[PDB]
Amino acid sequence: AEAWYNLGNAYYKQGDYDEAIEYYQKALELDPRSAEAWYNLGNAYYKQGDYDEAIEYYQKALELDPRSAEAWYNLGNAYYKQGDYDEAIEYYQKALELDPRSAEAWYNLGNAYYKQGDYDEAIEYYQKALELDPRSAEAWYNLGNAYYKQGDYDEAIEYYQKALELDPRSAEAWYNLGNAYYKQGDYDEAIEYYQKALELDPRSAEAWYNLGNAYYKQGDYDEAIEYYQKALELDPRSAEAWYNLGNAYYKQGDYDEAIEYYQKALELDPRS
Ligand SMILES: [Cu+2]
Ligand SMILES: [Cu+2]
Repeated sequence: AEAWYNLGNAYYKQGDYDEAIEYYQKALELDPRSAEAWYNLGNAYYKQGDYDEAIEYYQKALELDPRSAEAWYNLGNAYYKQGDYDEAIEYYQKALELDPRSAEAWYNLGNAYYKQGDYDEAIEYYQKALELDPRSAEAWYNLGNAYYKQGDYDEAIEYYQKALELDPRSAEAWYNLGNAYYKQGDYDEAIEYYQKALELDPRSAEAWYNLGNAYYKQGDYDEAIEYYQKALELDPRSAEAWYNLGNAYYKQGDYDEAIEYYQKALELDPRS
């Protein structure tokens, strides 16, 4: 049993999930009262993207040991990846009852609430996560996103700044700080933060798009036009870019070009 099991673990650790499953089953054929085998079968299925099966195997493991914090956590994670945020929350709580010192369960409970649109629950659980790990870039980042989503652009900015203080090479943190400034009506800052994002990933269409929109909003239609073109040469299928380019030409008084760019947008969305 033990040797079929460590053979399974060997295949698992080198990423061969199908072989790992073969040997974990052999282990269970000899010792089916073993919660670790059931659990690791779960993990194997989880890693293949088979979340229905991971759940079956994790629940089995939990019958044979309902005191494993890690198995409740992984069951929550399986539900979360299926899109069942309610069951996720139930199992994450269960994990937290057995180990409330775990930043990762708090964080993931935050995320489950975020995905339901319960932004202030998200915030409470992310704040808890951060009591227990003040050096988690991603958790300041997601705390920022929660404040952003409920319209607290000031708190969002405070938290995105914390995230950048821990990982300055993160294009998305820069980009989202841009968006926060954008939404406050501060287009000068939006532009500085979007340009930084673009230095770090120059093939993001949406960032060229939003950079175009920031210039558009200041009234610099020439500069807006250069950045909408940059966006279109990465995604020529986006009707919103064609449209916004139409508008920039319209605002300049170039009604010929507006006509052309609006006709393109409408070939790509005739119902809009
Ligand atoms: Cu099954
Ligand atoms: Cu609460």
